[PDB]
Amino acid sequence: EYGAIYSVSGPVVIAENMIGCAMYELVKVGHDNLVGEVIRIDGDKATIQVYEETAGLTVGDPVLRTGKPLSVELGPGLMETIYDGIQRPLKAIKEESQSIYIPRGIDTPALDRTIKWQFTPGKFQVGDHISGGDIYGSVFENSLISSHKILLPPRSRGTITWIAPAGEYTLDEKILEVEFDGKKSDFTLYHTWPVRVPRPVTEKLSADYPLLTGQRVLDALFPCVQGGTTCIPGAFGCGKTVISQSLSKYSNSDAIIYVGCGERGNEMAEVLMEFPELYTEMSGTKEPIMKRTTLVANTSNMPVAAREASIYTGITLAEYFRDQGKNVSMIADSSSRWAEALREISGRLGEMPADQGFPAYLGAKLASFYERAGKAVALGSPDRTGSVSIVAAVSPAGGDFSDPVTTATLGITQVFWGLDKKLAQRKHFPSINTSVSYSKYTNVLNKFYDSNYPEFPVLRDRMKEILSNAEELEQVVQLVGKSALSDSDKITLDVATLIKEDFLQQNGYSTYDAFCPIWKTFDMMRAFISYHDEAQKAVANGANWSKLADSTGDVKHAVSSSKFFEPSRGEKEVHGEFEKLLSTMQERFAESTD
Amino acid sequence: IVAAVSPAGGDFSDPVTTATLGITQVFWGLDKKLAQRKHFPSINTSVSYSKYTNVLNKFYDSNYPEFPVLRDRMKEILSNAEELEQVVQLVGKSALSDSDKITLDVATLIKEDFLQQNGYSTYDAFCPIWKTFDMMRAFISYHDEAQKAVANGANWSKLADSTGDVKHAVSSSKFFEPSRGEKEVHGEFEKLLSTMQERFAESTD
Amino acid sequence: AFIILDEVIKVTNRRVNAIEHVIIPRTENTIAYINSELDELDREEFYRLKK
Amino acid sequence: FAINKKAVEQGFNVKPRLNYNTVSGVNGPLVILEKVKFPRYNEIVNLTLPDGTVRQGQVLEIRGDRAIVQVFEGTSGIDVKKTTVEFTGESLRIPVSEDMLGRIFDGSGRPIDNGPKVFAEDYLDINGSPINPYARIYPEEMISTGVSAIDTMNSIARGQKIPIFSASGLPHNEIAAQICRQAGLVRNFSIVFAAMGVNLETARFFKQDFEENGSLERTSLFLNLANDPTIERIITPRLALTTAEYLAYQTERHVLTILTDMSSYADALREVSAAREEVPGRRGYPGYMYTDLSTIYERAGRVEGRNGSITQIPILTMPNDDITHPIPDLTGYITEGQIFVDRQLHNKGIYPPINVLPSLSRLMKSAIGEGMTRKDHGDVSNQLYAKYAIGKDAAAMKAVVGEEALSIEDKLSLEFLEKFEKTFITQGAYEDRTVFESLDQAWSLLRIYPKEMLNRISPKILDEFYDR
Repeated sequence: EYGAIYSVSGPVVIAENMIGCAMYELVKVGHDNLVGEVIRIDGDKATIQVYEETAGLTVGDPVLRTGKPLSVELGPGLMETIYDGIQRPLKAIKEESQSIYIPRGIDTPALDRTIKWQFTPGKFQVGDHISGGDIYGSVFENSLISSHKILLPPRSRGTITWIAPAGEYTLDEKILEVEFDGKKSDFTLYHTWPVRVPRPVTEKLSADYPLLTGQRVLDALFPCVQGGTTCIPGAFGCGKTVISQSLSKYSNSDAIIYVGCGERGNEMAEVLMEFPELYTEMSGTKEPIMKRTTLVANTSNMPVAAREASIYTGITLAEYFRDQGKNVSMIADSSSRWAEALREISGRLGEMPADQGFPAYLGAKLASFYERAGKAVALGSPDRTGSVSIVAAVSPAGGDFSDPVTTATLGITQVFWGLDKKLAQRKHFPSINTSVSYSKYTNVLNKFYDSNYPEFPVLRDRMKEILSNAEELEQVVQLVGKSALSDSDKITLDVATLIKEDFLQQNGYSTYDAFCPIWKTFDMMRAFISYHDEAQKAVANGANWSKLADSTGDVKHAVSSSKFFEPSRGEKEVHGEFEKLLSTMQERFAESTD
Repeated sequence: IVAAVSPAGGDFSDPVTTATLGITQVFWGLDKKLAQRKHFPSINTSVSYSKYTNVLNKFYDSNYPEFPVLRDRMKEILSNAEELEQVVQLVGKSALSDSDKITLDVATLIKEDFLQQNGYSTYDAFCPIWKTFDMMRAFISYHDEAQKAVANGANWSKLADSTGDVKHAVSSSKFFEPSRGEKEVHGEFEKLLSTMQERFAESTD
Repeated sequence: AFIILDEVIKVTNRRVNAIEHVIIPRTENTIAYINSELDELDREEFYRLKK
Repeated sequence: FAINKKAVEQGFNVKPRLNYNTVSGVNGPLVILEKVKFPRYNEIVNLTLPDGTVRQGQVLEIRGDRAIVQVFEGTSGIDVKKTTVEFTGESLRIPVSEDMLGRIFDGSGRPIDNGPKVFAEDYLDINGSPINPYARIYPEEMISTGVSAIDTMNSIARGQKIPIFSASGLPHNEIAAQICRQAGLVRNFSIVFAAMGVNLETARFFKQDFEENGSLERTSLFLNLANDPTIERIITPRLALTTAEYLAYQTERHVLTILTDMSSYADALREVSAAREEVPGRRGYPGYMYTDLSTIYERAGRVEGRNGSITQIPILTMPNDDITHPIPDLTGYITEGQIFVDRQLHNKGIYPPINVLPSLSRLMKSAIGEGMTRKDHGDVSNQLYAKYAIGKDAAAMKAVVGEEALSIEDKLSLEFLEKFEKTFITQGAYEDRTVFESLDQAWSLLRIYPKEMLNRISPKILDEFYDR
C-alpha cells in the first residue's frame, strides 16, 4: 500500500511499514516518484537502493510498491538508439526538456510510442494452440533491420482468438488475442522481461566458423568464434577503439551491442558522433551504421546502481536479439568499473569483504554473467538458431602480483589475450604478450582449418615454436653477447624480427593493415615459413650465412612489402602475386643453397 | 622551528615522516654508517634538500655576491664522486683519467676536512660565514688549478707528488681560530692562495 | 694465444668474483624487506576488519 | 525575459525557521542531535555557540528523530545546554554574479578583499545539473602553452581535464604559474583558482604571479590555508567548480581552473569517514572515493550550447614516490592522461623535471596533424619515445658490470638521451617554445641516426624533413 521514509544514509534508504514485499521489486520512493529497488527486508523495515542521487529527502514520505523486479522493454525501435542503464531515452529527453542536463526523477517509456509499424501477420490463425517465443508475424524497420521478427513473450500460451490484419500499428495496442483460461493474454507490438533471469533457450549448441578481427596475430594464433567468450586488456591507446570500429564494420554478426560503464564522457562524445560516419561493410559501404548498432553509455557521473545494471541491460538485449535467430556480439566497456561499483555497493550496504577488499560474490556474479553467451536453438515455431559472443574489456592495474578480478575471470573464460609492456614502450601495437596469451578454439576449429586451409595448424604451431625458442635464447645471448652462434640461431632471430614487423604490426589507418582477411594472412604466413625453411636448408648443407643473406637481400624487402598489397585487389590476383614472389624466392634461395 | 624524528618501523617513509616532509622546507637526512665511521656531522648529502637559497641570493649579493655561484660546483664535485665510485667497486681503478682521479681525491679531501666539525675547540665548535666562504674559495681554487694544470699537460701523479704540502696547508687552514679579527685569518687565506697559485704555476707545465 | 687467453681469463674471473658477492646479497635483503612490508600491511588490515 | 524574473519572484516570501536544542551528544567533528521534527537531507544548519559565536554545518545521515551534522569550523568549546541550532530547509546555496573576477574569497567563499558582499545576480547550488551526456562535445583546437615537452610528447587540447603528479619539495607550483601565464591557442582565459591546505607562501607566490602578470582582473580566487579547519576543505572544490560552470555556460567565457591539492582533500574525507563507523577500504580509506572524485572531475569540457569552455588542472602530491597509492590509482581512471614530474630529474637540476615514460595524454588525434600543426608530429613523438626507452634499457644493461654486451645502437641511444635531456628537456622559466621551433629542435635531434632505425616514421615525412 504505502510506507514512510525512515532513514537515509546515502543512496541506501531505510523504510518502514513494508510488509509483504519482494526481495526484488521496484518502488517509486520519494515524493517525486524516485526509482528504487528493495534489498534488505526485516519486519516492516525495508532497505531500498536508489538509482538516482538522494538529496532534500525527509522521513515521513510516501513509498509506493510496483510488484515486479527491474524490467526492460523489448520490441521494435530498440535499434539505432542510445540509452542508459535504465533504458531511458536520451535524445528524446534532451529535445523535450530543452535543458542540458537530465531532470531529477523523470520517467519516460524506453521505446517511442506514437510510431507506426508495418506488421506482417504470421502463419498462425484463430483457434491455434500457441506458446511463447513462436514468431506470429514480422515488422519491417529498414535495411539490415528489415523483417523485425515479432515474438510472443516466454511463459505465454493459450489459443489464438483474433489476430489483426496486416497494416500500420503503434507499439501499445494488442493485435493478438490468446486464451489459456480466459481473455487474459493480450500482446501489443512489444513486451518486457526482468533483467535478472536469463532468458531461457531451447537447447545449447557448440560453435565453429571463427570470428574475423583483421588482426593477423589474433586471427591466426589466438582466434575466437561467434557465440563465444573473450578477455580483452585495454589501455585506451593500445588500439582498442580502432579494433572496435574494425570489428563493428566487419562484424560477421548482423548486429552488435556495446556498453559504457565508467566512460570518461569525452571519449563517449567522440565515439557517439564517430559512429554516424562509420559505414556498414555489406551491400557495399552503406553510410549509416546505427541500423546494426545499439549503444548504452553510463559515465562515472552516473549513480552507481545504474552503472551496475548497464551490463545486465546489454546482455539481456543481446539475448533477445539472438532469440530472433541471428548472430550478434556484445562489446564490454570495462569490467573493472563494474567490479569496483559492486565493491562500493557491498561496502556501503554493510558487509565483510574477504577477497582482498572485495565481496566474495564477485566470482559467482562474473560466472553468471559468463553463462548467457554461446550458441543455442532459438525458441519458437520456425525452430531456428542464434549465437551470442561477448568480449570483455579489463584494465590491468596494481603491482606486479595483485590482480584478483583478472584471476577470477581467467578461470572460466578460455579466449584470453595477454598484454606486452615492451611493444607498448616501442609504440608497437597490437601489443599482445604472446607467451601468456592462450586460446582453446583452435582444437575445435581444426575442422574448418581442414575444410579451407588444412596446412594452417601445423604452420602456426611451427611458427609459434620458433618464436618461443628465439625468445628463450634472447636473454641467454643478452648476458653473454653474440658468440658460438650457429647460422640457424641467427636465422631464427632474423625471421622472428621480420614476422613481428609484418604480422604483429597493424595500423587501422593504413589502407592495408586496417583489415587482413584470413586468406591474406595465410599468404604472408606461407611466405614467411618458406623463407625460414629455405634459409635453414641453405645453411643445412654448410655455407656462410652472411653471404647467403646478402645474396637473398631484396627478398626480405619483398616479403615485408607483402603487407602493402591492397586487400583483395583480386583475391586470386593477390594470391597470384604471392605465387610469383614464392617462385622468385625459390629461385633466389636455390641459387644460394650451394 | 626545528624538530627530529625517530623512524624505527622498518623504513624511513613512515606516516609521521611523510607528513612532516609535506610541510617542511629544509630536510636534513642522516646516515648511520658514518657514526660507525666516527664521521660527524653524520648527514646524508645524497638525500637532503632546501628551498631557501633562491631568496638568500639577495642577501648574498648584498654581502657575498660571489658566494652562491660556488656551491653549485661544490655539490657537483660530490655528485661526480658518487657517480665514479661505482666503477671503483666494479672493476677497480683501471680506466680513470687524470681528471677523474683529481675529482675523486678533491672530493675525498672535502669530505675529510670541510665536512667535519669534530672535536671541541675554537675551530671545532663554531665557524663564521666568512671563514666558510674563504674555505669554499680555497677548495674550488685548488681543484680548478689542478684540473687546469693537468689539462695543459702534466703527469697528475707526478704533479700531486710534487705539489705535496699544498694539501696539508689547505686542510690546516680550518685549524685557524675563527674570530681573530677577520683580518689575520683573511691575510692567511690570501697568502695561502698566492702560494698555491704560484706553486701550480711552477708545476703547472 | 697465451697473451689473449690470459687477458680474457682475467676479465671473466674478475666479473664472476664481483657478481658472486656484490649483486646477490642486495636482492637477498630486498626480498625479505618487501616481505616484511607486506606482512605488516596484512596484519593491520586484519586488525581493522576484526575491529 | 519575464520567465526568470517571475522565477525569482517565486522566491519572494518570508519562510520562518525553527530553533532546536537538546544536542544528545557530540563526537569529534560530528554532532548528534535527537529532537528534530521532519528532518530533511543535505541541509545547512546554523549553530550558536554558548559564547554567541555562529557556525554552520551540514547534515550527513538522518534517522527517527535523530540527525548527524558535521561542523565546518571545528567543534571545540560547545555546551550541551547552552547551544542552539536553526534549520534553513535548503542545500548549500551560493550567490553568483558576473562580477567575482578580481575578488578573493576564503574557504567558505566569503570576500576577504575588505570589499562588500557579492550582491549576486542569482543564487545556485553546488551539486546540481548532472550534465546530459548527449550534448557534450569533445576537445579540438590543440591548446598551446609554450612548453615543448608538454606540447609535444603529451600535447593537449582546450577543454581537456588532466592532473599533475608531484611529490615532496618539487617545483610544480611555478610550473603551473608558467603554464597559465603563457597559455594560448595555436592559431583570453578567465582563471579560477581554489586553494586547500597549502602553506601561505605558496598562495602568496601565486598571487604575486597573477597580479604581476596583469591577469588578476581576469581571475577570481578561493583561499583555504592549512591553518584553517580541515572540514572546510570538502567544500571549496564544489564552490570553484560551480563558479566556473556558471561563468562558462551562462557568462560564455573560455575558462581554466586549477585545483590545488587533492591529497589533503582525500585525507580529510578519510578523516570524516573515520569519525563515523565504516568498514574501511584499502589502506583504511573510505571505500567510495570513486563517486566523489568523479563528481569532482566530471565537470569539464564544452557543449554544443555555446562558446564557454572549461579546463581542469588538479595538482596532486605523491605520498611515497608511487602511483600505486589509492589516491593516484583512482585518479588515473577518471581523467585523460596525466603529466608527471620525477625525483631524479629534479635532483639532476633539470627544469622542468618531467619524466615522459609514465606520463601520457589520452587525446591528440583531434589535436595533431596539419591544419593546426605539422603532420610529422605524431611520428616525431613516437620515435622520440621509442629511442628514449631504448636508451634507458641500454643504460640499465650498462649497470651489470659494463659494456660486456654492447651495440652501436646502445651508444647511439646514449648520446641521443643525453642531448635530448640537456637541450630539449631543459626549458627555462621563460623559454617560449612554439610548436614549430620545438619540432625543429626534435628534428635536429633526429639527424643523429641513419634512415634505417627510424621505422616508426612514414617515408614521406622522412624524405621531406630529414634534411632541408
